[PDB]
Amino acid sequence: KFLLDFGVNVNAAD
Amino acid sequence: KFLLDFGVNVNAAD
Amino acid sequence: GSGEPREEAGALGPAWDESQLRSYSFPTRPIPRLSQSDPRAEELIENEEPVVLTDTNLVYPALKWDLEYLQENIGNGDFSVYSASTHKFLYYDEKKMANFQNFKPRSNREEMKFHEFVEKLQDIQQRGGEERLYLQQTLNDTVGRKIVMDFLGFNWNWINKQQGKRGWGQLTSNLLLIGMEGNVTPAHYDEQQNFFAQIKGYKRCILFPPDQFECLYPYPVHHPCDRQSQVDFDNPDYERFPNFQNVVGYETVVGPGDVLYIPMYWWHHIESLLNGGITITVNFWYKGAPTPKRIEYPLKAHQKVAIMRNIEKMLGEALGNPQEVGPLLNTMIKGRYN
Amino acid sequence: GSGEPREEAGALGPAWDESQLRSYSFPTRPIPRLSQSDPRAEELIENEEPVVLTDTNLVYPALKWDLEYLQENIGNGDFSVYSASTHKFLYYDEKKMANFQNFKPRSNREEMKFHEFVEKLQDIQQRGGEERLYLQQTLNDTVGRKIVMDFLGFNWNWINKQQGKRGWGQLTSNLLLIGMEGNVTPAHYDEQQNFFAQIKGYKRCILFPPDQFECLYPYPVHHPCDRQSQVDFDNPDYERFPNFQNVVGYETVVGPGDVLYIPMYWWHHIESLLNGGITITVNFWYKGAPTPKRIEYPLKAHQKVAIMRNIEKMLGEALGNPQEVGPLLNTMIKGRYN
Ligand SMILES: O=C(O)CNC(=O)C(=O)O
Ligand SMILES: O=C(O)CNC(=O)C(=O)O
Ligand SMILES: [Zn+2]
Ligand SMILES: [Zn+2]
Repeated sequence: KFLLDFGVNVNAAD
Repeated sequence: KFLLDFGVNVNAAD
Repeated sequence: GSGEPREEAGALGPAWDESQLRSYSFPTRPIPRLSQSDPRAEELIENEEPVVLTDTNLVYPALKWDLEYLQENIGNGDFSVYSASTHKFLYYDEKKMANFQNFKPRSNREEMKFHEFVEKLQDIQQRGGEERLYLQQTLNDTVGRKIVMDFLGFNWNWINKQQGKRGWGQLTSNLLLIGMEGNVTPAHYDEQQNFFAQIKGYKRCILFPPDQFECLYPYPVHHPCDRQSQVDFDNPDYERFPNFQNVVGYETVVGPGDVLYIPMYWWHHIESLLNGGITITVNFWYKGAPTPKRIEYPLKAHQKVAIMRNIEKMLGEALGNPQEVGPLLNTMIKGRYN
Repeated sequence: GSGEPREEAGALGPAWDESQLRSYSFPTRPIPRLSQSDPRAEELIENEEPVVLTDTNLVYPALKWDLEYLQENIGNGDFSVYSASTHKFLYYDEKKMANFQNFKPRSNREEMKFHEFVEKLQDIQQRGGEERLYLQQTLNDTVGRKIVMDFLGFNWNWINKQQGKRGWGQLTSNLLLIGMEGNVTPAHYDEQQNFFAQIKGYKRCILFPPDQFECLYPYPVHHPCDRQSQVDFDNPDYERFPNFQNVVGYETVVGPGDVLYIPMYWWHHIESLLNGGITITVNFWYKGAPTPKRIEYPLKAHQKVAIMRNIEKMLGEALGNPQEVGPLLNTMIKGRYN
């Protein structure tokens, strides 16, 4: 549910 | 928030 | 510890003596015994710290209760009775036993009528068997007329005021507890506010504050012994539970007429005094006050205990299987947070 | 490992030789090199496993890019350039540096125009200094007309089909990477799907599957080096990171025209070959496909990684302070789950 959600963080500045 | 919520479990059957 | 035993009125001698107390590895300091009219008692309850109140009259009508009176009047309902071969009556949650098939309890539950309980108890004494019984049943509408009358005569005025002053939720139940001398309920915490009303005989209560979580090693939340300590007080395994060597307890002996406030999340170990006859207690369990709108940082220990319980629950349901909670938590911390 | 070096066409000799590869403590097996028309390549991408595609023409227009061409055409925008005294360019998140004041990075970021970068690079070579630079900048609208034209000539037909076939989200950015020979980006994982398009020079890419989380010891989520491995590949501390002795990697060397699929959550270590000149790469980062409506148990490793990240985040915000995450997690597991 909420726990499975993922972000979009990578080795660069947003 | 959600994490702080508590139950009512005791050493007896509900 | 408990201190000098109290002298019973009319010069009837010491209520009990230290030789009726089991011996343990940790130090204790006494819980205060005070009048319900003492402002210090309100201050302790308000701050969610234990206190023994000596003059509430909370269960005054019940002080005449013994087995004959209860057998004659408590009705024809079923009473849950626990049976063990040891003095330790470790509580286990039946619903969770499916999660852990390798858990076999050391006490068994049996439903019976009150007179059957009195009979088994009478039978054991006659032949000096080692079996131990502990009746634990929530009071319900099936009780007979004189018990209803006694129940109605409890000091509701006083306790209702307490419920209101503390913002607690509803009374969820009254547990009747009848035990044999020497019976122990091992250390555990409950998630409700408890006024423990002693009626017959003497019980030594050893309490530990929520901040001692790290010293008491509760079972996993999904385990049937959720909220109970894994430590065997009689033989503590310091290799698995090293911080049990730092535990310090607040201890007292309650007798007829005393009421002990056991605050929510406080650990308590409860033992009926050796050679003290049967004990009778009625508890009063209340839902705790709602979580406050504004949270003050840093959080209290019992709030952190609540967070940890919820993490364990969430992970069990997210992984689809509670036995995977441990491996994930270890994988989460090894070489990272430790 | 990478295998026998490829022979460049027209008999121009080996593209590289094993002596241009750094030496590490773990075994590796090669990533498959296949045509984009090979069904096995679709099967790998579909199953979120790495593959090197040799003939996509994804960035065909850019293969003519070198510093002079880019300096002449890439515009007057600011380019982020990292500077270090070691070959390792460990990424750090600037926003999180407030959480950990005791973290001082070993590389510094500096904004500059492209010609300034070329100048510093030219200057270092002239006096043989040991300083190392790594330009990493996302392509933006400020680039000049000929770079726009090159960008428009990428093989969008092919990659758009991939984005659609896999259900991925939007293209979030294209990172231009220009490095000095010998530069290393230490092992880390990214939370987006990545098509790594090599343009100039050669890079050795070592990948580890998400299920090796336990062997690679990422920093805490709140730490500036979130998603990077704490293990120093050059000198692994097996006392703190014992399971790094079990790590096994998938490795390859990409050169001009190759495209490497780095699936989301796959660890990757990337090094520009020693004595190989400057390297140029353009990446293509896509948001992963939405979480499926129906979850299949047991979960994939990358789903468990996602769960662990979210537990760490939630606890940081609930405790009011990320430095308390560790103590709570330890208190949660010691003597309970371990
Ligand atoms: O009296 C006992 O043996 C046990 N009682 C409790 O744990 C309680 O009232 O919360
Ligand atoms: O090329 C490098 O040195 C690093 N690149 C990445 O981590 C990436 O593209 O996800
Ligand atoms: Zn209890
Ligand atoms: Zn990366």
